[PDB]
Amino acid sequence: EWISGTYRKMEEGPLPLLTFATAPYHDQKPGTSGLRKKTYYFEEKPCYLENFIQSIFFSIDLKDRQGSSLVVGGDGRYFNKSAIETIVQMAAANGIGRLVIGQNGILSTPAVSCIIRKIKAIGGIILTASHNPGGPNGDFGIKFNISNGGPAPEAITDKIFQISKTIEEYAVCPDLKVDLGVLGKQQFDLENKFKPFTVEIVDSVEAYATMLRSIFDFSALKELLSGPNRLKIRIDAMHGVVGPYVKKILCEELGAPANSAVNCVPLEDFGGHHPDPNLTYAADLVETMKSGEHDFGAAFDGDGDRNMILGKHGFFVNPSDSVAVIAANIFSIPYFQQTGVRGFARSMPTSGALDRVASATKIALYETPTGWKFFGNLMDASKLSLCGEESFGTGSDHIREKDGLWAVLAWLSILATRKQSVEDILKDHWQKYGRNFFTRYDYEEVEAEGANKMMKDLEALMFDRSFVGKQFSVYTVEKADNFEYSDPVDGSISRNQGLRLIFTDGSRIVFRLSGATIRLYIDSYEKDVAKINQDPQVMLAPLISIALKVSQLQERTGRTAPTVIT
Ligand SMILES: O=P(O)(O)OC[C@H]1O[C@H](O)[C@H](O)[C@@H](O)[C@@H]1O
Ligand SMILES: [Zn+2]
Repeated sequence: EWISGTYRKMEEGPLPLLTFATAPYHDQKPGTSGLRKKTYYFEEKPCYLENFIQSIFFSIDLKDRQGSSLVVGGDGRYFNKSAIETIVQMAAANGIGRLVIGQNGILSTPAVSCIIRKIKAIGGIILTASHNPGGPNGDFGIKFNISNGGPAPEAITDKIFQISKTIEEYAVCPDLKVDLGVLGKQQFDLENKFKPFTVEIVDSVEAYATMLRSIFDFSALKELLSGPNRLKIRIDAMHGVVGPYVKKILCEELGAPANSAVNCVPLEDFGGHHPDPNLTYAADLVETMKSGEHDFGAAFDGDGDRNMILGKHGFFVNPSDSVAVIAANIFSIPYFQQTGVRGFARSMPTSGALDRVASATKIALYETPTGWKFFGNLMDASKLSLCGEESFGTGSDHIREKDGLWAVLAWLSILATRKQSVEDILKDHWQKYGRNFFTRYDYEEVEAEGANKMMKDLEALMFDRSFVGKQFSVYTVEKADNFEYSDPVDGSISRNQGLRLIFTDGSRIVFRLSGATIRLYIDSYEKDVAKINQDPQVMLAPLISIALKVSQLQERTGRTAPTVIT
């Protein structure tokens, strides 16, 4: 009862804010996707969570921290609610004015970016480990986003690591109890303070759904998905965070039947499976697609910034192609009608399918390294409209994070506009722009020094001029290098971003490391319409054999088959 909680709050009196001593850890360096460790790091190690959170607060200036608003939310994995409560008490003791938290701690990463930008927050804390499994024996992470809605840049994370390495005390309001399940405002009387502390529990879906309603034509979506002659879709949230979004948006508001969603209840362990959308970890989805009923399938990851796009009977549209089709039919979306195409971008290991659409029009295309920093740098400079990564990433400049459900609704808008099947659209695209046959082999969790030695010896073997011009079977080595990127907005230089083997026919073999994990990307272009409709595994097989033979991956890793194939 709300009245009982109010009376309790009144009788307890003001809540003291207290300083507690702590000892610093040494591995709290937040990388590209924040700080991710095993769950027991945050659940069992003393003050680990408090140390990192307090470091995040200290990385914010005091004038930026006093009275400001901070968004807090996560993907609903195990231990998220407890950590969120700790964040609420610490934030109460650290001068934060207001915390906007999604109901029950549920808030997808794109929803966090959107809310941050909407309410003019100083930033947000996202409790997610992305596609990594959850549970007491799973993983756990913390991302910090700044006032532009995007991930904190390297300077902020550097300050967080440096602060966390020497921190000796933190502040907390240990008697603050907050109910995450009831929407509305909860205020707390703080001791020795005159303003109360505010916690606003908002609907996890409302603001994000309003944003998408502004992005797309929900009338066309409604006519496409809700009719008796509806387009049969099957959306697999993988027990992740997009489930509630899938129902409130696709099912309720747009009229798709409730049978269209599956694995759409957020589970604290993601139902035992890895919340990673690909052909391996989402095999159940692709095998129900193999049956016959549905024309469109899609899968999401843990925090909702990734998507897998499937056609009828299991037809697979690889992400490198997905972003290119979206770019080729980009004006089927009202948002880009209002916006215009400011630029295209893709990560280097992503196939050059988008490049063909960029060159067909006259739109600048930026080949960035793996990561968000470069995409956000281009977006803030009004030079990037649509971007995509082979790691099942697709997004626009509407927010400062990638967005899986947004990409799905974009594919539904393109299907509604073109009135064709997914496979037919992909075939027409291949016949218009040529096909970029693409594959990626994931060799997960190998011995570290063996992989590093493979990359060093392979690198030295590549840099020799005895390598350039050698004919492999037939292909001819044109260039081999270690990818370097010069950022066109802040002059930053990123080196060692992937070993590249570019051939004279435009094909590429790329090696990268994510410990550790070996990632092998193969991209070969075909312009003849007679050859663009063959099994890519069969078309790329010579280049795969060249990659394994030149790298000697088997003889140094002992692996005879990749863990995942894309
Ligand atoms: O291959 P990795 O180093 O593990 O990075 C793979 C992916 O990690 C994150 O999800 C980033 O948001 C992506 O930009 C990146 O493609
Ligand atoms: Zn993710």
